[PDB]
Amino acid sequence: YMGWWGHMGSPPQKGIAGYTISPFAARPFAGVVHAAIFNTFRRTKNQALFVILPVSFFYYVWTQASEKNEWLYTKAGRHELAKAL
Amino acid sequence: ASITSVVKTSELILKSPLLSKIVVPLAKTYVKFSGYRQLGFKMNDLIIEETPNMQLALRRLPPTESYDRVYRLIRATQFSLSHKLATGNDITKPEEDDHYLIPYILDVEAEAFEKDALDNLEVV
Amino acid sequence: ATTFYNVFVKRNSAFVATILASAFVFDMTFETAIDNFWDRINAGKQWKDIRHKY
Amino acid sequence: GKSTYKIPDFTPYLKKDRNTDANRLFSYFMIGSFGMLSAAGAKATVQDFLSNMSASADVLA
Amino acid sequence: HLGCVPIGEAGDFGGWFCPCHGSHYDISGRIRRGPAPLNLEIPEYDFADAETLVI
Amino acid sequence: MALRKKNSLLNMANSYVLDSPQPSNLNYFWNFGSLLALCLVIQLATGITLAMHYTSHASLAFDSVEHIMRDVNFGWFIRYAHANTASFFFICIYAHMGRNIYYGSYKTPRVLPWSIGVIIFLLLIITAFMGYVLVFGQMSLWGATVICNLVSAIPWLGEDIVHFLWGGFSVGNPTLQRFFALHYLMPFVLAVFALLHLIALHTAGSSNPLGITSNVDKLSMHPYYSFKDLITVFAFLLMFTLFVFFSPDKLGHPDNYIPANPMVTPASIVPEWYLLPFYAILRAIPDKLGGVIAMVAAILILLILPIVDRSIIRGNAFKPISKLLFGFFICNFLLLGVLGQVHIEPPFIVLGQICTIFYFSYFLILLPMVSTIENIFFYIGSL
Amino acid sequence: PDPAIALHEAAAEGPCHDFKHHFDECVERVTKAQEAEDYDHAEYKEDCVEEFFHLQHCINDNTADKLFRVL
Amino acid sequence: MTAAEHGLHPAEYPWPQNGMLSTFDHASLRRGYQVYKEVCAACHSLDRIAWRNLVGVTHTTDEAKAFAEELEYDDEPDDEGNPRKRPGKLADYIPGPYPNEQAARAANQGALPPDLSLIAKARHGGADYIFALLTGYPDEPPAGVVLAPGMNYNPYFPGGGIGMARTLFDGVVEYEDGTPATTSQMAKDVAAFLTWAAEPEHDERKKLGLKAIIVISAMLGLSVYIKKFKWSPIKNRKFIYNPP
Ligand code: HEC
Ligand code: HEM
Ligand code: HEM
Ligand SMILES: CCCCCCCCCCCCO[C@@H]1O[C@H](CO)[C@@H](O[C@H]2O[C@H](CO)[C@@H](O)[C@H](O)[C@H]2O)[C@H](O)[C@H]1O
Ligand SMILES: CCCCCCCCCCCCO[C@@H]1O[C@H](CO)[C@@H](O[C@H]2O[C@H](CO)[C@@H](O)[C@H](O)[C@H]2O)[C@H](O)[C@H]1O
Ligand code: FES
Repeated sequence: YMGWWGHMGSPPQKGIAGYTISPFAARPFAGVVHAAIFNTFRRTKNQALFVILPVSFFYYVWTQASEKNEWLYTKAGRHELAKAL
Repeated sequence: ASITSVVKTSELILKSPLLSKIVVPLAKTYVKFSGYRQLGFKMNDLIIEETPNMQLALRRLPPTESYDRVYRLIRATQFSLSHKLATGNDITKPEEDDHYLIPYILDVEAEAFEKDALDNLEVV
Repeated sequence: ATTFYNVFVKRNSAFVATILASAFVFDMTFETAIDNFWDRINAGKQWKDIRHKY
Repeated sequence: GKSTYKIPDFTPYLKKDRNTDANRLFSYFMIGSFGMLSAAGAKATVQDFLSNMSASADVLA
Repeated sequence: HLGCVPIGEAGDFGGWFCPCHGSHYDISGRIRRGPAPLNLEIPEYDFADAETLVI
Repeated sequence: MALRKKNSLLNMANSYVLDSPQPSNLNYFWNFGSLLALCLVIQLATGITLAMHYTSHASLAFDSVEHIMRDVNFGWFIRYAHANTASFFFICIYAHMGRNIYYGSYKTPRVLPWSIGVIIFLLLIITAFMGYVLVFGQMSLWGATVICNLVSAIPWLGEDIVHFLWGGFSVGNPTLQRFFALHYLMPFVLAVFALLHLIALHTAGSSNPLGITSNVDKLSMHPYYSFKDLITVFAFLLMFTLFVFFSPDKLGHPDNYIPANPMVTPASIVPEWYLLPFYAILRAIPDKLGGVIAMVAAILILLILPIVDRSIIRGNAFKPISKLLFGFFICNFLLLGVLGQVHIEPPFIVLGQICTIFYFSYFLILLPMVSTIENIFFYIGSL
Repeated sequence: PDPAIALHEAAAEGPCHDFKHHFDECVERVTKAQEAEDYDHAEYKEDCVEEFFHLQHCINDNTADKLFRVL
Repeated sequence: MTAAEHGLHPAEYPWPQNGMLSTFDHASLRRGYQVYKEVCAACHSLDRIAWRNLVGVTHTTDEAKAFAEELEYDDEPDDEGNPRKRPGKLADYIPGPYPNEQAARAANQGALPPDLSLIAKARHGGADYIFALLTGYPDEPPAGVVLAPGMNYNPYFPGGGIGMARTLFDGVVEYEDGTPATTSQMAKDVAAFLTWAAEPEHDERKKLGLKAIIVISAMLGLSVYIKKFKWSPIKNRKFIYNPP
């Protein structure tokens, strides 16, 4: 499923003209400030839910579990601990 | 899963009035959130092609459809590496998201599956 | 800039010689610089600072 | 859009002084600095690391 | 409990007393009082003779 | 013809590091492969150097490690580098595996590199476990004891196998000397399998974040990915430097600075952090043999991803529901890690069981269902 | 004398007063309970370790930096 | 687990050596050695430290040779193969108070005082735990705690009952540099000294780390410029498509 240079396995290409300029002719950091602020904000905003929802859910579960565990091993939690074991 | 499977199940749903009433709106939002149109892809450009059946279907595409697919893949790759999205006419509009490849793969698979059946025939 | 390019950069043999000689200088001077800076931020704490009492 | 002799717009990226020696020299200064720190870092790494094989403090004692 | 060696004949069940966290073993060397969870482990031993055991 | 192409030896290197055609759109998550190669090189260099100063005999092992710390020139660095790079190796391998799962790298035609990859991961676990024993501190001994006793669960022969592994009736000198020999060996085996999975991959080439073919648009590995790999190499070396020079013991257990004592049992015996999720899965099943099977199954189940993923599309970039499920799967795997090092107490016992069910149901139920439904939504939604 | 003594006393009377009073009340209860007979044959014997920990943790928070400043 | 079973967690004290760029205070190390020698060394060994280790850290070559030369060490047998003693050398390890574990336990009501050479790394808390433990013996155990005989209440020790009694009291040591030897001061000095004993490379390690951080950061910045420079023809590429 992959060939090599000259016979890579692409369907025939026709009609595409590609253009580019030399690394010495270009400013490598052109538009960096716009990218760093606006591009990163867009990319991050669009993926935020997929991180926030699972992280926040599992952090909540952990927080509840660790707080209960802590309370069961106090004096106040003696009776509830006795039942739990 | 085979394209045949996907197409048949989809047709069962589209038949049922109740089912279509609840599934079609979900499917449309799914496609909007999927975001492949924002890289100028058509849905069928995403189908896995590294299989004998798919290689055969792609070889049967008309030359123009095949040249246009190559350009969409190259253009999408350039958006991906640049971390940009399509703008303007590069965005695939819902009316342009045509199933150009589905009929070819369904024919290839029809033969492949008939061959499997007939390889197991028992003279009665 | 032409002159500098022609002498130190154009021939890779010269470019590599310049890089290696610079690395030698960097290494020696950086060592001395960090040693002094380290001694100033940690003044009165190190053995060298209390050694004179003994 | 159609003519392939109309080069796409590269003005947002093109440097005006692109053919000058100063232009090349700057990029080679960055490459050279990187090669220089890599050489000094390699030397430090090799020297400190290989010194493990020289007589240890208990042996020198 | 944790693995100190109990001082024998001492205790409160007059068998063995671990001084570490104050766990009391019996004359069977069974745990009676203190943090220790189990009775003092028995090795695999056999009486080859009536006068010699092998462990 | 260029020499790099004509000469058969040069041509093999050329095919993998120079002319190798890559997709032009690999993102930074494609950099973990070269970071793993870097960890492997650091472990070989530091490990062989430690072997020149370490003594595998149980009477001298712990003290030989103290001699390395105290007397050998730069011994402290070599030891801390080796111990911290073991943790970095696992961070990179989990990242690399997470990349592979998110982007569908296990799908045809890459089932073979993925399957060999699962074995690489098993070899890394064994290598790291044996290396940890070599210190012969308290965690070394008690970790060896608890983990090696899981083999006693094998029916009929289990006890015999344990005594055979230990070379005696408990973890002691014979065990330590054999672990040293195998710990030295296993990284070489691991390097061979790492090479095998790359040769297997070379038939299809790298996948890419869009999940489509890159045969239309290839870039040479060098110079593009050589220079992109340097960025993450230097980022890695910055993290390495912060741990090795400023906090060398943050990832370790203080009990491993107490010499092994078969009498005193440590308060809590836990594996190194990177094994903690598998330990939580083992605890979840009450049966001894059940727990061992579940724990091994947790790794071997990765082999069925090629089958249970029913999607017609490779990878998750365009699959919102799959992306949500993957996020929950990953966070669950981290929670299992945390539960691996809590005490066996309420309510963490039941939570560990629920998280274990979620872990397995991802492979057996959720991924097959979600991937089926997304197929239908893509088809209907684009009609 | 030991600077810690003064700092600890000041922190107990000041920022850690609630915890000081909790510990005190606990001590009073436990001592009284020990005074009562058939205490030795009781199921649950209360201690004041918890309250002590809350107080000491508080004193340490308010003292650690001050103490090391005068050494 | 109960908090008592864990032990109270020690405060974070601002040690001189806390701080990416900070060494130990060597004057405190020297004072801490004097606390070790006059108080702790009665029950605790420091077996991983040789006399040469003190030199140029806490003591001069001559001071450390003098400490070594006051002791007797086992020599090689004489010509009839009879045992002999010799005076100590810089290469010798600091000798411990007891000949074996059994003797150590017999002198400490069954408890074995640990060797202190790695204790700062072998306990959660490090210097803070040592300082908290030494200064954290309350005059009276919290009401209701029953101590086993020969146990002392200390909240920082897990379980609360430690076999080591309080040992630091105002003026048990007379420091040679005129520093007032309060309980707190002695605990701070000896905790610093023990930290040094656990990790004697500390000062050098952090300075080499500073050099590494600087070089690696520069290399990272340059590698970003070089990557962007090399990639710009790919990033800047443009297409015109005329469908055939
Ligand atoms: C005369 C006896 C004695 C003196 C003096 C003594 N110790 Fe100890 N120490 C012990 C004993 C016994 C233990 C073991 C206590 C136990 O495990 O219950 C111990 C334990 C310790 C521990 C470990 C506690 C733990 O977490 O296991 C440290 C740290 C310690 N001592 C430091 C010191 C320092 C520092 C000094 C004096 C500056 C000191 N000791 C003086 C007898 C002593
Ligand atoms: C994948 C490669 C490797 C991994 C993941 C690995 C992992 C480990 C780990 C986790 C330890 C315990 C470290 C500690 O806490 O002190 C260790 C110790 C050790 N390893 Fe390795 N190792 C690897 C390769 C090697 C190799 C190739 C050697 C060659 C002999 C080696 C020799 C040692 C030695 C001698 C020790 C004990 C001394 C010490 O603890 O530092 N290792 N290894
Ligand atoms: C020593 C450990 C390993 C090393 C050095 C290593 C190295 C690499 C390298 C260099 C690549 C090509 C570049 C990249 O995609 O990052 C790669 C690709 C791959 N590796 Fe690994 N690998 C290791 C372990 C694993 C493991 C544990 C797995 C799977 C469980 C795995 C599965 C793969 C797969 C499927 C690919 C192809 C990914 C793709 O390009 O789409 N590898 N590996
Ligand atoms: C192909 C490569 C060629 C051969 C490689 C050379 C192998 C070993 C040579 C030098 C190793 C020992 O060389 C020695 O290194 C250590 C640092 O590592 C230096 O020591 C210097 O820094 C160290 C810590 O970084 C300090 O403890 C020391 O007080 C200071 O003098 C010595 O100044 C140098 O004399
Ligand atoms: C990664 C470190 C670098 C060392 C190289 C790794 C060692 C593994 C190499 C041995 C495995 C055999 O590797 C195999 O070699 C041949 C030529 O070399 C490659 O062949 C490829 O390149 C050559 C020209 O470059 C073409 O003739 C051929 O059409 C193409 O498929 C195979 O795609 C590769 O699978
Ligand atoms: S160690 Fe025996 S009672 Fe805790």
